[PDB]
Amino acid sequence: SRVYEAYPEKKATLYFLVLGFLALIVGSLFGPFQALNYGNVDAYPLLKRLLPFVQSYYQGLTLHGVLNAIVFTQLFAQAIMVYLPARELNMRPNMGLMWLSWWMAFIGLVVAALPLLANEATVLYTFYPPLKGHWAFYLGASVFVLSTWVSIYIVLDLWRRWKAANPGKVTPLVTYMAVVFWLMWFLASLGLVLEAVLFLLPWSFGLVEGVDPLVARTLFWWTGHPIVYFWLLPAYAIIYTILPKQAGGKLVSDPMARLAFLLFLLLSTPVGFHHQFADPGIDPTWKMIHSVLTLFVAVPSLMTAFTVAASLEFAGRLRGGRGLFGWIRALPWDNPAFVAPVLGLLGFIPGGAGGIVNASFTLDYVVHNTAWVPGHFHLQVASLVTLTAMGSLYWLLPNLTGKPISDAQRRLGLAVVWLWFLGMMIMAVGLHWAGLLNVPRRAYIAQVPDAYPHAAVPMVFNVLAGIVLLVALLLFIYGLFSVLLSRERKPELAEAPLPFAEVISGPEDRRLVLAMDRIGFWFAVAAILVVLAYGPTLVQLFGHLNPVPGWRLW
Amino acid sequence: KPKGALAVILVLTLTILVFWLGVYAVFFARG
Amino acid sequence: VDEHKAHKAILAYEKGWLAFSLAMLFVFIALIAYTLATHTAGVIPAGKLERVDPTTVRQEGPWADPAQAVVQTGPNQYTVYVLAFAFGYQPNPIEVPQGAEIVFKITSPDVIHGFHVEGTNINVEVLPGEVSTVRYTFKRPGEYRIICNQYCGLGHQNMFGTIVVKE
Ligand code: HAS
Ligand code: HEM
Ligand SMILES: CCCCCCCC/C=C\CCCCCCCC(=O)OC[C@H](O)CO
Ligand code: CUA
Ligand SMILES: [Cu+2]
Repeated sequence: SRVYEAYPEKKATLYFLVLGFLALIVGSLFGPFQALNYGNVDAYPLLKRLLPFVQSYYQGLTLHGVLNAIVFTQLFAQAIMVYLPARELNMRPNMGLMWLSWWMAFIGLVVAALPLLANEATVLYTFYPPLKGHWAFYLGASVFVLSTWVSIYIVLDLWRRWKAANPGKVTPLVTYMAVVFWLMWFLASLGLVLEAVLFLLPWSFGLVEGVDPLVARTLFWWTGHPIVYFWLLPAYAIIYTILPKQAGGKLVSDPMARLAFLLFLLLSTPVGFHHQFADPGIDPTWKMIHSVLTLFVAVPSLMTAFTVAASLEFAGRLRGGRGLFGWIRALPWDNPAFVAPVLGLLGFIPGGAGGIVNASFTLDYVVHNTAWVPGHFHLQVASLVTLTAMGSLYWLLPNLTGKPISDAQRRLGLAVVWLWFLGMMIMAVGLHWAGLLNVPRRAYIAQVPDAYPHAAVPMVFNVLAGIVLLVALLLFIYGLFSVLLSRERKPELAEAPLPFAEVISGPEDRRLVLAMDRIGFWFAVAAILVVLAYGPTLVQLFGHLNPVPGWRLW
Repeated sequence: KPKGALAVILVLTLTILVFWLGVYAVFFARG
Repeated sequence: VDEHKAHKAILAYEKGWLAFSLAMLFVFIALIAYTLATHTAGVIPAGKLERVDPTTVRQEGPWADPAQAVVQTGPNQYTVYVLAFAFGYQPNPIEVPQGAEIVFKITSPDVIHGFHVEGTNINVEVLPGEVSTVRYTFKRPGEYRIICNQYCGLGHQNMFGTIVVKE
C-alpha cells in the first residue's frame, strides 16, 4: 500500500489497537463467571475444563484486572493520543520510536503473561507485598508501562516541531489535550516505577529478603489514582473533539475544554491517600488533605458534564428537536459511534456519584473493600471508557485500514453496545447493593453459599448481568472479527480526514487559551503539588522501614 | 438558555445528593 | 446570531453551575469535618507508626497468649490484642462488655488482611510488622462477624472471626 508509505503511523496505530482489543477479549471472558460468582452460582468447574490452566478463582480475577484495566487501557491511550495529534497537525511521528514503543509493549506483555498463566503470580492487579509473585511479572509489568515514556517523548517532539514552525501561534486543541495528558502521566507513573526498582524487582530476585508493605502501597497508590485519569482522558478527548460532529453539531467551547484538561494535569496525582483511608500509620490530617483534593479533581468532570450536554443539546436543535426533551430524539441513534460514548456518559452519572462518596474520608468505612467498589468502577472504566473505545471502531477502523463498515455490521454494533451498557447498569445495582450488605470484593463467595443469605435479591441481578454480558461479549468478538476478516478494501477510506468537530468561538477565547498555554509553568505547579502531598509522609515512612518476608499462599 | 443541559445537570446533582446523604445516614447508624 | 447567542448563553449558564458546584463540595467538606469531631472518629486508624516483628508476634508479647488478649486499660475501657492470620482470627471469640470503650489492636504475622466488623464502621487494613489501632463502643449485645475483606490467598473466603458482646 502506497497509503502506508505516505502515512506509516496508520499501521503503527493499528498494531496498538488490535493488541489492546485482543487483551480486552481474553480479559473479559472471566467476567460473566465473576458475575455468576457474585450471584452465588459457581461456574468455575465448567471454565476449567474449557481452560485447564486456570487453577483458582483468584488466578482468573488476576488475569481479568491486569488484562482489562492495565493492558487494554494503556494500548488505547497509546493509539488515540499519538495518532490524533499527528493528524491534527498534519505531521509525522518519529517512526523509529513509534515502532520501538510498540515492541516494548508487546515484549513486556508477553513476559508478564507467562507467570500469570503458569499460576506463579496470583497476586491480583495491585500485587500488594508480602504476597510475592514470580520475578517475571515484576519485570514484565515494568517494561510494559515504561513503553509510555517513549510515547510521551514522541508527542512532545511533535508539539516542539510544530511550535518552532509556528512561533506566536497557540497550541491546537487536540495536541493541547495530549500534551498535558502525557506530562501528567509522567508525574503520575513515578510511584510504581519507584516501587518497581527499589522494592519489587530486587525482592523477587531474592537480592533483599523483605519489603515494607506500607511504603509499597504508598508509592503504589501514587500512580494508582491517576492511572484512572490516564484511562479516562483519551475517551474524554474523543467526546470533546469528535463526538460533536457525529451528533450533528459543534463543541460549544474550546477554552472550557482546555481548562478541563489543565485541571487534570494539576490534580490527578496528589490524591492517593483516598486509597489508604483505612491504612495504619498514615496521618489523619494527611488523609483529610487528600480527601479535599479528591473532591477538587471531580470539578473538571462536573465541568465536562455541562460542556458536553450543552453540545448535544446544540446539535439536537440544529437537527429539529424542540422543547425540553425533543432535542434528545433528534440525535443520530442509528450511528454506533454516537450511541456508545453517550450511553457511557449516562452510566457515568451514578458512577461519578459513587466516586464522591468513596472520596469523603470517614464515609469510606461503609464501602471500602466491599462489593460497592467493583460496582463503582465498572460504570467508570468498564462502560464509559470501553464503550467509547468500541464506538471509535466505527470511524477509526476504516481510516487506518480502508475496510468499509456495512449496514449490517452497523446494526450489530448497535445491538452490542446496547447490551453491554444494559449489562453494566444491571451489575452496578447488584454490586452496589451486595456491598451495602457487607459482601466483600475479591472473594469466591459462591464457595461459601450460606455466608451471605441476606443478599439473595442483589445476587439475582448479578446472575442476570453475567448472562446479558456473555451474549454482548459473544456478539462483539463475532462483530469485530467480521470487519478484521473482510477482504473488501476502499483505499479512499484510509485517505479521508478524521471527523474532528468545528468549534463555536467567542471573544473571550484568545486571552484564556494563552494563559493555559504556559505549559512549563503549569507542569512545574503540578510537580510542586506532588512533592508537598506525598513528601512529608514518605520521609516519615522511609525513616522507619520495617520490611517483611514474602509469602506464597496459593 | 441551554434548558436541555440544565435538566441533565439537574439529574446529575440529584443522584450525587441521594448517594452522598444516603450513605451519611448509614455511617451514623453503624456508628 | 444563533451560534454567537448560544455560546454566550451557554457560558453564562456554565458560570453559575460551577459556582453552585463549588458551594456543594464545600458543604460536603464541612459535613465530613463534623464526623472528625465526634466518637464516630475512633474507627479511623491511629497515625502513629508502631512497628513489630511479625516473626515473633506469636511467641513473645501481648499477641502470644490469646486467652489474655483482653486488658482493662481504663475505667470503662478495654484493650484487645487481635491476631489476623491465614486463615482466621485470635482470640476466637472476642468477648467484650457492652458499653465500654473498646480499643482494638490488630496485627498480622503473614500477609495483609482486612478487619471488618459487620454492622459497624470498623473496616481496617492489617499489614504485617505494623499495628492497626481502632476504637469503638458496642451499643447492642450480640454476635458480630469479622469478615476478611482483603485478598490474602486461597483461604480468603472462609476467613471469619467473632465478637461476642456481653450484657
Ligand atoms: C476511569 C476509571 C475511573 C474514574 C474516571 C473514577 C472516578 C472517581 N472515582 Fe473511582 N474511586 C474513588 C473515587 C473517585 C472520584 C472522586 C472520581 C471522580 O473523578 C469522578 C467525578 C465524576 C463526575 C463528577 C461525573 C461526571 C458525570 C458525567 C460526565 C456525565 C454527564 C452525562 C451526560 C453528558 C449524558 C447526559 C446526556 C444525554 C444526551 C443523555 C475512591 C475514593 O477515593 C476509591 C477508593 C474506594 C475504596 O474504598 O477502596 C475509588 C476506587 C476505584 C478503583 C479501584 C482501585 C482498587 O482496585 O481498589 C478503580 C479502578 C476506580 C476507577 C475510576 N474511578 N475507582
Ligand atoms: C463482560 C464484562 C465484564 C464483567 C461481567 C466483569 C465482572 C467483574 C466482576 C463481577 C468483578 C468483581 C470480582 C471480585 O471483586 O471478586 C470484576 C473485577 C474487576 N473488573 Fe471486571 N468485568 C467485565 C469487564 C471489565 C472491564 C471492561 C474492565 C476494565 C475496562 C474490568 C476491570 C475489572 C477490575 C479492575 C476488577 C477488580 C480487580 C481486583 O479486584 O483485583 N472488567 N469484574
Ligand atoms: C443559602 C443557604 C446558605 C447557608 C446554608 C448552608 C447549609 C448548611 C449545611 C450543613 C449544616 C451542617 C449540619 C451539622 C450538624 C450535624 C448533626 C447531625 O446530623 O447529627 C446526626 C448524628 O446522629 C449526631 O451524632
Ligand atoms: Cu485474610 Cu482475606
Ligand atoms: Cu482513586
